[PDB]
Amino acid sequence: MSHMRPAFGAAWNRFKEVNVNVEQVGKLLGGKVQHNIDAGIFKNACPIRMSYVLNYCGIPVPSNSKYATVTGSDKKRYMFRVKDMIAFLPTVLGKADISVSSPTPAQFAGKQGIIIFTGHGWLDATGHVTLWNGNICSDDCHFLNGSFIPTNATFWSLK
Repeated sequence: MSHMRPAFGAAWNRFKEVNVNVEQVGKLLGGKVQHNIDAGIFKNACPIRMSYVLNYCGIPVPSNSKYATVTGSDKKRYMFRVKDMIAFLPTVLGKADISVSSPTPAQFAGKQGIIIFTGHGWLDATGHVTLWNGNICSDDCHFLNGSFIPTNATFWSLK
């Protein structure tokens, strides 16, 4: 069985709607998301953005012990840890079309879809989830960052 995936256009459009800095993202999504953003408890906009994209493209973020979630003023669930979004994606999209070490844009030429860049900073492993249109990311790509060294890119095509 194949898994349904969001249309690339719709995903790109919702993402555009939330492509601002974290505090502006809270100031937009309202509710407990905004509260935790203003408190300094949520500092990463990335999983919240991606939660908004998935929620409004018809993949509702679940109520599950595997994923840390709060609610926005829309009563929909939002993840706020990037590792959780990263784990969540294959469970709904199926296995990635591409996963490569030492990621460069050449490996994704002529492709469009959801892309996860993982790697490490000076102290911890981390990641970034975004959209890729064949030339740019919807916010920032992390190909071979501040001081973030990318070691993998994992990617699903969207139509």
